Amino acid sequence: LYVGSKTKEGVVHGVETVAEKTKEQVTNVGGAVVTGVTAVAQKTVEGAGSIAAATGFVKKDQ
Amino acid sequence: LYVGSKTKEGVVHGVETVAEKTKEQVTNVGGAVVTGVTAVAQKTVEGAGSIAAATGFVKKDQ
Amino acid sequence: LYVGSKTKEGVVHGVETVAEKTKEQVTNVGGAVVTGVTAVAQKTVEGAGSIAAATGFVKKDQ
Repeated sequence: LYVGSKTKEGVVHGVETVAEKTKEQVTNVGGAVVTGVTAVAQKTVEGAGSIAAATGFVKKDQ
Repeated sequence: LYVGSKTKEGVVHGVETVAEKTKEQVTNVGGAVVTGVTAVAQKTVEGAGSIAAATGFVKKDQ
Repeated sequence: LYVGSKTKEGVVHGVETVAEKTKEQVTNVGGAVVTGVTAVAQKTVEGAGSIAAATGFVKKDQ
């Protein structure tokens, strides 16, 4: 990187949400339920077998 | 990278959502349910067998 | 990269959503259900067997 300016490296911007989600009922046993706004702003992830920004994520392997 | 400016490297911008999702009922046992806004802003991911930005993700291998 | 400016490297922009999805009922056991807005902004992914931006993703191999 050098004199170059206005670097807009990963940005989550201008997220607006309006929700009238009335009368909800979430039920499970061993599962994953994700609701609502979610944002990540990673820039560099390294490593073999590395998991980044996992939502609604399930692992049951050996 | 050099003098070149206005670099717009990965950006999630202008996400607007309006939801009137009334009378919901989510049910499971070992599954994954994802609802709502989700955004990621990764730039560099390295590594063999690396998982990035996984939603509604299921693994049951050996 | 050099003096060249206004680099618009991967951007998710201007995402608008209006939803009146009333009277919903999601049910499963080991499956994946994804609902709602989802956006990713990766730029570089490297690695053999690497999974990027997986939604509604299922793995049951050996």
